[PDB]
Amino acid sequence: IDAVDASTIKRVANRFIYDKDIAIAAMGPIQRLPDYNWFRRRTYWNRY
Amino acid sequence: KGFVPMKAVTYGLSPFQQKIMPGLWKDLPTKIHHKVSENWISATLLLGPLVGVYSYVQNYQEKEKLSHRY
Repeated sequence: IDAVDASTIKRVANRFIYDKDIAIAAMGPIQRLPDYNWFRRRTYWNRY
Repeated sequence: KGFVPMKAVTYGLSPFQQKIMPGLWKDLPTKIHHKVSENWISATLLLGPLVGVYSYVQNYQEKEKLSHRY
């Protein structure tokens, strides 16, 4: 556990999170929840 | 202003799981026959009075040109 430092976090985050596909399931009054292209685009930051 | 209460179920895939381009040249003989057997009275109403008027003018001007010649 303590062999996981700040550099280990970024390397596993780039393997699993950064610019990857997602899966969504929603239920209820969900007409104001954003759509799939809104969510897929925000898996990366076009600013850094 | 913009609210209609609703009830439905939608499913959707990801963009990077499908074939983007090949659905254009798919059945172009079938696509062409659908457009011209359903829009052939709207082109007989657009080109019809123009082909028939151009035929009248070219016939009128070819009979007052041969009546002025000596």
